[PDB]
Amino acid sequence: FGGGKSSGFGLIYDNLESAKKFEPKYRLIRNGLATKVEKSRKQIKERKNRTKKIRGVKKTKA
Amino acid sequence: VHVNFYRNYGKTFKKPRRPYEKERLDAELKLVGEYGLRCKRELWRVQYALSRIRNAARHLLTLDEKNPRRIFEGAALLRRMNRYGLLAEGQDKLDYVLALTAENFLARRLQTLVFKAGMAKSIHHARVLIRQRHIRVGRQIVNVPSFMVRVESEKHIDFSLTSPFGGGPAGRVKRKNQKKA
Amino acid sequence: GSLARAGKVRGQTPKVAKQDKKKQPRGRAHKRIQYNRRFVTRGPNSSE
Amino acid sequence: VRVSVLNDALKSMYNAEKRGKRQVMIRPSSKVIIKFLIVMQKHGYIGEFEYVDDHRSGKIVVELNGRLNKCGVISPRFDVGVKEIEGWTARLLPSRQFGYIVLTTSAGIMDHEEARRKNVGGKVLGFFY
Amino acid sequence: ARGLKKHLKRLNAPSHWMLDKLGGAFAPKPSSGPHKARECLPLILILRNRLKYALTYREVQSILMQRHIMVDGKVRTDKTYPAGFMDIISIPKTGENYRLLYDTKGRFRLHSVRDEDAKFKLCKVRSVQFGQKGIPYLNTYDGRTIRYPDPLIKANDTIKLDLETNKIVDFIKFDVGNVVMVTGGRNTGRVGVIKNREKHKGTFETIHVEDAQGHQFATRLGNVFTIGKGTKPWVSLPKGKGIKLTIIEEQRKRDAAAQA
Amino acid sequence: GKTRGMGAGRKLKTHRRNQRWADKAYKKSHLGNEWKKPFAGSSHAKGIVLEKIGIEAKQPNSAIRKCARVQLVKNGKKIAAFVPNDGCLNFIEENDEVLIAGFGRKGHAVGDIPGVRFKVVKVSGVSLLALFKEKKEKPR
RNA sequence: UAGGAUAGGGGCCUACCAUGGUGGUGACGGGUGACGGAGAAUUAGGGUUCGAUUCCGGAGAGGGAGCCUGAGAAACGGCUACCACAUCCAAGGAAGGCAGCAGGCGCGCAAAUUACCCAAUCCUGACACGGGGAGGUAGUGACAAUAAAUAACAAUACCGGGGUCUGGUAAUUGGAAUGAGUACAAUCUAAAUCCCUUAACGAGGAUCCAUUGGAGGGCAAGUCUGGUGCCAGCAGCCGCGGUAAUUCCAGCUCCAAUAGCGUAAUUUAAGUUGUUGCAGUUAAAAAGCUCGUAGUUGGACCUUGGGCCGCGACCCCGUUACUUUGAAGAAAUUAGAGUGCUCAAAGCAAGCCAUCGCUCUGGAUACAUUAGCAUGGGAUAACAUCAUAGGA
Ligand SMILES: [K+]
Ligand SMILES: [K+]
Ligand SMILES: [K+]
Ligand SMILES: [K+]
Ligand SMILES: [K+]
Ligand SMILES: [K+]
Ligand SMILES: [Mg+2]
Ligand SMILES: [Mg+2]
Ligand SMILES: [Mg+2]
Ligand SMILES: [Mg+2]
Ligand SMILES: [Mg+2]
Ligand SMILES: [Mg+2]
Ligand SMILES: [Mg+2]
Ligand SMILES: [Mg+2]
Ligand SMILES: [Mg+2]
Ligand SMILES: [Mg+2]
Ligand SMILES: [Mg+2]
Ligand SMILES: [Mg+2]
Ligand SMILES: [Mg+2]
Ligand SMILES: [Mg+2]
Ligand SMILES: [Mg+2]
Ligand SMILES: [Mg+2]
Ligand SMILES: [Mg+2]
Ligand SMILES: [Mg+2]
Repeated sequence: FGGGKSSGFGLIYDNLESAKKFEPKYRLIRNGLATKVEKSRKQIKERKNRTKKIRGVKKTKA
Repeated sequence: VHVNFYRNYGKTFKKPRRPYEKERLDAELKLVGEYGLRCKRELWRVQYALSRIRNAARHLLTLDEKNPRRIFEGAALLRRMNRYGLLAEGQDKLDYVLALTAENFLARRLQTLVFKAGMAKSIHHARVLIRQRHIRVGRQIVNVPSFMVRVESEKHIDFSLTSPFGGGPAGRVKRKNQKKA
Repeated sequence: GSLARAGKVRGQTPKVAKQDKKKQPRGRAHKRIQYNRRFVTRGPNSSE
Repeated sequence: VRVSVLNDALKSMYNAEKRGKRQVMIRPSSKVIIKFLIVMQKHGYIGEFEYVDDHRSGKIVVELNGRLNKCGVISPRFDVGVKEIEGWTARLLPSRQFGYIVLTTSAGIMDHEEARRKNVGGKVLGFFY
Repeated sequence: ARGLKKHLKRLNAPSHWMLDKLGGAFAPKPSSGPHKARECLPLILILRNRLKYALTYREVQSILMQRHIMVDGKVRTDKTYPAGFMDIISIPKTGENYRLLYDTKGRFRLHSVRDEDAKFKLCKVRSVQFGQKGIPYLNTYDGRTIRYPDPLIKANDTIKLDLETNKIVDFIKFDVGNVVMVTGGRNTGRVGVIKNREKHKGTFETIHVEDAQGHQFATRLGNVFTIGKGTKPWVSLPKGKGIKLTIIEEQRKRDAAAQA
Repeated sequence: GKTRGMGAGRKLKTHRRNQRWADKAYKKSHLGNEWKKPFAGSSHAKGIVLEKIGIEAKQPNSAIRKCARVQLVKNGKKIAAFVPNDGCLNFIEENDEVLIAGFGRKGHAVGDIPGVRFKVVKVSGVSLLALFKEKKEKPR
């Protein structure tokens, strides 16, 4: 309040492989080290139920 | 369950039992005008805080001077009253805590102390100055006029560095006027 | 009884418009005005 | 019948003190009344008292000095812990500066201040101030 | 309910965990293991809330799945593993070893220990009796069974266990005059010597303990843990040395520290 | 006198239990007859305007109070509800929704109006105060 | 008593046997708009009322009943049947259970989006990875709660008061100030959004316009003006209204609270339920009188003095209440220690000259009836005895 100063948290990884293994995906996406896969959770749920109604390899075609 | 349901909250004031008593209305208005209060609730909450402090002090006075709770909690209460400027140095007893009035608490507001420090021409000018973000306590600007100022923070009440009265740039009114000129 | 006279007087009363007056300060300033009037200056509404 | 001899003793003393009498006779006598009278005498609220042996329940003749405002019993003898002494004194005593509540404790019959000094609770006999 | 509870509501968590009220709806329910759920400190708490190595649940999982944490010499990957009193927590990458002891306020504190001192724990004997084949066996309050114990060892004894070899290297008989630490109740974390043992038939047994400065306290037998033969404990103690302080003396210490 | 013995707790408690029924407020609360009232323990009730009526005031006063006869919807009970605010009877029509409330004395009749403990507060979803002050209009 | 059954005790069930068991210290029955508790409101003390709801315990999944699987279910987002509803049908059948989340009818005085997400907390699986309407995020949301704008200053003019000095007044006259709002951007965030921060913009009748109730008394404020005229209406109560209405309908003015305020069970007020603490001659209230069981209440009496050392001590196989101390009595709530979320309601954080780190950082303590366990005390009191002591 009143400006002039800010506080936050910072991590510095010793190497890029450590970061890609320990860092949460959203922060990597923020830093450009990963891509945001655009999905709808609800659509996944509906497709999962519809496919659970089916048996075999024909599940993928439903 | 919602975790937010566990956050505590409480009321800061009570309304008077008798709403239309001349003497009480006059006394409240006198205090409000003397300290530039926005309504009676600002004085009622100060009375509420004084009531809780007084009740605590009275309850330790009704205990032995060797009761380890009275030694501990009375020391804490005296520390809190000396910290906020409500008690002098000679007044180093729980008895003097019972003698405190709402005037003592109202005198420690940032509005009152800004007015008495010479930074403002009136108590109301002090109120607007604080609400306009021109006042900082230490390095922290305070826009809350009911701010209770400690004695260690009294000498650090100063104009904000971002304010036109504290070395900052001119406000939008002045700048617009010079741009017109 | 007879319900025909419901609204008699309020319908008979001639309509008088409210004067467009200045607003009074609102909040702390209003308390300042009241404090000045009754502390630095017959009842408050005496017909003098 | 006589249910509490202490009540009769204290009420007779109170009536005599109000009447301005300088001597009051107590009958029957009992160890609790002599123990209450000793507390009273120790705090200076009465003078000499004399136990008269009649080969029965005795008699006590007490000198009165005009310093009594009231003495009475509490019936029943409610159990009073050390922590409830404050509430009892607020209920029965004129001020926190004067007055005494008499307790019967396993450490003896004593006033409430002395009960606090030894941290002993008990039962309330009465009061005087 | 129709079976075991899998969730611990955060309000219902042990108070010595010092979990905050608004951190979530849930607390880590300790897994079954050597110590009781209400008397343990789970590994996730040690790693995230105490040592600050991890910042989240998932980060605790990442640390533990790297096999970086050994509890009493053995790698644990369960986050809710119930680490308890006298347990050795070692991280053989930073080279640090911790003994889970109690501070005088009843809260588990990670006490740094030397490499040699991390080679043993102290266990309290729960019972001695004959197992199958008539073989004598010992069991402790931290879930260990030791066969062929020393016949001089009885119930309520404290045995010194070498984690490397998994044998009793020494033991202490529960006697009057031995320094003890209270592990349960309001005197948890208090250290003193036993002055007398008051026994009552058919009910719990009361132990009278007096600390070094002379304060006397009493607690049940199930809450007493012998830590040394005589007045010298076998392990190192936290900074308080088991000497509980009244709030007045704590305020005195705070005032002195602020004045300095 | 009254019983004072240390062992007479039951006597005192039973006597207080029996004597509390003499107090009118206690017996009104704990008899269960308030569930047989038209409102059945609720602050407000809705009802149908059956017919507009005018009932005379008490003896000292001379006025026609112009109440309304309302059939409640929750239980079908017919009540008489007063219509305050001069001229508000014209906002009341037969077969029109009204929200009734208590007349302020807890089922006791109020003022010079005999036998009326209910007032009309809202008609057709619009408060009577708004219609009096012309802040809103009654829907058609 | 002996079996059977059960994971195991047990009339849990069976066979035989006996006649018991509970009850004015209220059994049994009835009512509850009764889930219990932690707790909540109000409280000088004592108390009164509430406790569906996020923590603990219990119970149910339309109503009953019965089961399979399984370590764990008499499971219902498992099955079987009946009752009640009810869906699709090609009439042959088939499928059911929102008191999960959202949403919809209905009921009502009375209560939100058919949103996003596993990033947090944590749980679960073969599992570091999947999943989670748990849970979180946003939306609606004057339930409730916290802080806090709607102006400040100066000069003229007036009124003043104390010519001068100093005060209050004006849609006067002036420049200052600023956030409501808008918005670059950054920050926020799982992604967004809000907040915090901040360019540019953003006040004069600063229309960037505060309301809700009142003005006879209770009870603060008008015996101003117009209208109505026992009508209309107001009025919690007392009352007002019939031509001069301090009360109705209005205008003006004033008053209270104020971003709030009005209206329609419970606490206080109520010492009008009274244990503390009320009454009973005449206001309501001593049975017509006496006996009498239970209950309640019960006279006095028993190791005291004394000194010494030194407030402790010294010397000359009956109970219980009561009291003292200790251990327990979840957390949250309450009280309370610390701590400048800008204040505050909060939260359980944080602080340190700036530190590749440190302060073992903190994350106290008190309260907690009754009943239970243990320690000391024996004055008071209760019960049991208490001249075959026939004692040793
Ligand atoms: K169960
Ligand atoms: K069985
Ligand atoms: K049997
Ligand atoms: K299974
Ligand atoms: K998650
Ligand atoms: K997982
Ligand atoms: Mg059997
Ligand atoms: Mg029910
Ligand atoms: Mg409940
Ligand atoms: Mg219900
Ligand atoms: Mg609900
Ligand atoms: Mg539950
Ligand atoms: Mg079930
Ligand atoms: Mg249903
Ligand atoms: Mg079922
Ligand atoms: Mg379902
Ligand atoms: Mg289920
Ligand atoms: Mg405005
Ligand atoms: Mg008045
Ligand atoms: Mg008027
Ligand atoms: Mg009376
Ligand atoms: Mg008569
Ligand atoms: Mg009479
Ligand atoms: Mg006696």
